[PDB]
Amino acid sequence: HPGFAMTVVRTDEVLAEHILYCSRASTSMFVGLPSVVRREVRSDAVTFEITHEIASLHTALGYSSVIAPAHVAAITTDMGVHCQDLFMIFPGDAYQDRQ
Amino acid sequence: NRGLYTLVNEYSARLAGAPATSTTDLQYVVVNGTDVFLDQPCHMLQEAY
Amino acid sequence: ALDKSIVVNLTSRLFADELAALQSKIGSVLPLGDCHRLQNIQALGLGCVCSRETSPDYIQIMQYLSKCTLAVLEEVRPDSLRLTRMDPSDNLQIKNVYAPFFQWDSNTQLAVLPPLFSRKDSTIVLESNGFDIVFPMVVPQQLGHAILQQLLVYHIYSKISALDLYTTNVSFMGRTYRLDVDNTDPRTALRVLDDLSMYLCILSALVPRGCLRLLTALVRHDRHPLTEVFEGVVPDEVTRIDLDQLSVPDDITRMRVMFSYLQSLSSIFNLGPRLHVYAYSAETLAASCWYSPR
Amino acid sequence: ALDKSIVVNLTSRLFADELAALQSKIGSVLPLGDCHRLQNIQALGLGCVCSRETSPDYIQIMQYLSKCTLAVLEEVRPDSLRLTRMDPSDNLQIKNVYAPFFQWDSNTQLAVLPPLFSRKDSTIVLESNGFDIVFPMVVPQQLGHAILQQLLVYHIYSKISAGAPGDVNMAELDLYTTNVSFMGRTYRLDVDNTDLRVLDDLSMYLCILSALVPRGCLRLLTALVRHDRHPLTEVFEGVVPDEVTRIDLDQLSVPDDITRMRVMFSYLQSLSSIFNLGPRLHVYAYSAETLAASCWYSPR
Amino acid sequence: QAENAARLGRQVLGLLPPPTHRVSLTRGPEFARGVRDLLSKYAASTRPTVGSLHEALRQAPFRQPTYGDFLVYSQTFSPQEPLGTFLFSFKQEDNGSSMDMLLTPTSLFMLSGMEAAKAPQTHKVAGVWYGSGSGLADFIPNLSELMDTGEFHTLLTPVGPMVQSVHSTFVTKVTSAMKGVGLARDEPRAHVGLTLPCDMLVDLDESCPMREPAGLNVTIYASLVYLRVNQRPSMALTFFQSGKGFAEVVAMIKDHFTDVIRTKYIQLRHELYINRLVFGAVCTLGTVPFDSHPVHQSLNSLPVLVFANFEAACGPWTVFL
Amino acid sequence: MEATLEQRPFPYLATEANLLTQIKESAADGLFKSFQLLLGKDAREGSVRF
Amino acid sequence: EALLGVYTNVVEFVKFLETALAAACVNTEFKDLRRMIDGKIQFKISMPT
Repeated sequence: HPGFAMTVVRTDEVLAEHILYCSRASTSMFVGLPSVVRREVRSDAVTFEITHEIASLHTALGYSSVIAPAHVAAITTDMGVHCQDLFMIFPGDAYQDRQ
Repeated sequence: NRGLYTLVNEYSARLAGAPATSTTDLQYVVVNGTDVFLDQPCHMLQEAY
Repeated sequence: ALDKSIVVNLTSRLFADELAALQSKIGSVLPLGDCHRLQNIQALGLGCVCSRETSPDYIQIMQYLSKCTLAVLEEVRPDSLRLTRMDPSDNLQIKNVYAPFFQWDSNTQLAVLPPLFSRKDSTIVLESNGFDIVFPMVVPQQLGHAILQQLLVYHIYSKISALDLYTTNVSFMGRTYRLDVDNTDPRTALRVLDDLSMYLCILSALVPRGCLRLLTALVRHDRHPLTEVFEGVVPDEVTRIDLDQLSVPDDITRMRVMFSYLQSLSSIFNLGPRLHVYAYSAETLAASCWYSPR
Repeated sequence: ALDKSIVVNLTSRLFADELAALQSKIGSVLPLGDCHRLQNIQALGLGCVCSRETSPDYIQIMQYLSKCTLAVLEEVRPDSLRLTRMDPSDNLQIKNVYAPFFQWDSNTQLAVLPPLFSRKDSTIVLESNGFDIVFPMVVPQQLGHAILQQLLVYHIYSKISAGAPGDVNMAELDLYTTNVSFMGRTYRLDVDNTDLRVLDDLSMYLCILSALVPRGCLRLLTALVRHDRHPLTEVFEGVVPDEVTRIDLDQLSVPDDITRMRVMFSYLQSLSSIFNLGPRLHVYAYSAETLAASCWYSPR
Repeated sequence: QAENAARLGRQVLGLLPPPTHRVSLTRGPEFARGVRDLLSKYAASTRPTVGSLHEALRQAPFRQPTYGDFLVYSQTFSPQEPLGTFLFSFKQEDNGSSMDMLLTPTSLFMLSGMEAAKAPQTHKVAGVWYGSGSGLADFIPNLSELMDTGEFHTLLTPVGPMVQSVHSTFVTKVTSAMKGVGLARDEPRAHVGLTLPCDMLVDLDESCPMREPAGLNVTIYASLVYLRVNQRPSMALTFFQSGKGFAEVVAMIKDHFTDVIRTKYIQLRHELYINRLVFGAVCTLGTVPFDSHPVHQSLNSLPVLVFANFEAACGPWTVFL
Repeated sequence: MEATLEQRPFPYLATEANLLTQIKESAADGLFKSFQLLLGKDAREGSVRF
Repeated sequence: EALLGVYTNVVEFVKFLETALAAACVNTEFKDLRRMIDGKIQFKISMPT
């Protein structure tokens, strides 16, 4: 045992299928009109970026949409045990005697 | 510092405190702004289970 | 023909604070990564390489500057930045603002450089979006080369510190200045200073004896304006090299290679892309330039 | 869609003697400080910079060259000159009317060099308007990056003899410099034993470099120790001369060495760009009986 | 039979350079109705059609490179080709009227005289194209002494891709291409891309995610390294591909040719010859579009790359060290 | 140029749902941005100015 | 050696208005976002005592 004990932090990731409720008619939709723009024109490729612009809005005053974590599916985390390595994050820092 | 209604209006939309990557080999910190979908509730309580 | 318009979608409405800095710089230069019409804000500013919580050096930033495409602002709507690009041969309207102000004319000669004097002046922070925006800086190429001089010189004298009036203050006739060096990265500045050993000691390998004989005749009594650097005293070295009898076809073989390696020293003093400006008004502060990445 | 033309006006007419000297060429390469189509005469030559009463230069020309815009003749009317604009990456036609004569070829590289020879070869005095037009010296790049080579040698040994007579033999110096070898051919040129002055400014630099340069590399060697020290730099002790590595820092204190190193590279970057950034082109088709050189302008 | 020539009145009078847009003033404000390709943003609709965007594709940018017509022996230039090779133009002395010598990169391997396993792929293939590497060396008796003083990199003007080759018994006509995108011959409307052997290319781009940004440009280079093998002078050629700017690649090429610098310059402890000190040159061979996939091929086997949409742009032989 | 608030008398529209819930504290701690209190001597359709 | 069955995909078109996600929408036609900067909706909350 060396002179000290220690705590350990990790992280986690878990996939989840979420139930999202959205109440009625809380966004007014402003839908623009589409357009065609040509660019990146070489001798073989004539590329178009057909665009379209929308103004969205929040009509209702409070909150009108609730998300919820519902169905667990997997764990990408592995919840493994592997430490973070200051020799990688701080490559420039080093001791005196290079041997 | 703020009153908590902005904390509600921040937690639903915005960036985390510099969160982690997915589908890699190690854990990297994310710089692709728009793919990653995460919500971490380790912010609001500010604790660790 | 071709079109260019990069409009920038943004996830949060801006405040009234930082519109007024972005309304001020309505025409400027900022380089982005992904060459499309729509774009996330985490690609616009230069601060993907030069943020606060790193130790950026201005070699790697400048090295990063020659990669990306470059772009010019049009508007600042409170959500959507609207930008226009810079094709490899294309005329536009550039309109300089930059705060250590230098005067331009028509038929001038420009470059694009990192923020080298005051980042807090040159960068605005976007606390309503998290990701900050770092601006680059346009400088005429006489001073565009003069800043890079002392930078390659300062990293030498910082290493021998293992005081400041001589090794930082980049001079132009009329105004001296001060570089922005407290937290830099001396490793990729060292890689450029590595390669000078691969030239400068090889430029010392074929030094012409007759040209060294001229300095045993110039600075002794036949002096000039631009030779005041020696201050009238010969160095110790030139007394030791010129004992040989001259002959012409020796130095003919010598000077052809000295002709060649100085062409190679372009490869280590490169700027970013270059801007050849042809017309420049003085009261609109607008200009006109054809861009060329090189 | 685009149109280009550059029409230079004059105040008066010309003499009929000058028109034969300007029908000596009908297509050649003019520099031109403007990009616009109506223009007074004072910019199409090099008399904007190079004149008689001025000290003639090489570098102040060479800086002005890459900034400048080229344009090509089509016609000499008795009042106005007509030019064709030289676009970037545009193809157009040249006649190779230049002096002293050099022979061209298809698939050569072409650098536009400033003239440095006698006056009657290069310039044409317009006696009417009193203004001198100067034509640039169109030489191919392999020749242009070697025609300067031995001439710059010749100017350095001339300054040796005029201070010290018994060091340089003139028969050695004449035979090896003014006889430029290329292609298997020879070209003897004009030595200027009329009294040079175009090319002091390089020899003004290159000697004052060549003492500072080997002194400058010693400090650069002993200031690099890491394990990031690049592995090729171990080898290059064998290249540097042994007398170079026997210098102390005793004679030059710390404030003196700043006036070296901050100024060292300031030569080289003023010097490396004036060997490289000639406004350059290539020629892909050529016929000696018509003398039709064939540009395509690479802006550089 | 003028019905044949009525087709010629179509194709010629349609395929002209666009005239200089010029209007006399007595017509009035009509000049801007002859301004079409300056527009970019066309007319979208609900269900657009070819009949709605035939105007949007009627305009087209004006692009054509220029070619170099050469006359070659049937000995330097092989009768078989893959039609999309790379070229040079050797340059010694204008002996013939139109008598040109060309070098493919697969030829220039055999002219060098280097080791086998340093380039193991084309060496089996480039031994059946030509002889024992001495049928071409008979044309230049200086290929030992051009190597000495370092003049060979000065005597190469690159051209780019090929377009057409009509081949006869002794004389081969080569229609090359500079400046861009050469229109093909045996397939109309096609565009002859550039092809490289997989052996000779060495990429600089490729990395693991560990991030670098995109652009419009990526630039094929052309190295040429004077080495010395078996105490005999012999050059070496590689390629490069990196959209990274001229200040970076010179600092990256030297890491690739590290050992070649390391082998030769040990020898100069006991001797020094100032003509030997020059090492290499880099030309610029032009630009490649971003994220265009080099499709691999195979010829009798020989893996051969391709670059669609290559455009040519030559450059000077800037020495490096 | 932003889109700010001012206190001018539009003929405001009569909605249906009540909106008084939590507005004792919602505008107090920023449920939305740029609220505006009006107390008794100020809760009026103020005089027009232009 | 003949040819037997030479087949495709046919992709249908489900638009936004025909979905019923739009109960979280009020779909107004609009002509020019290339003019409009922002928007403005105004409220008065009169609170009895």
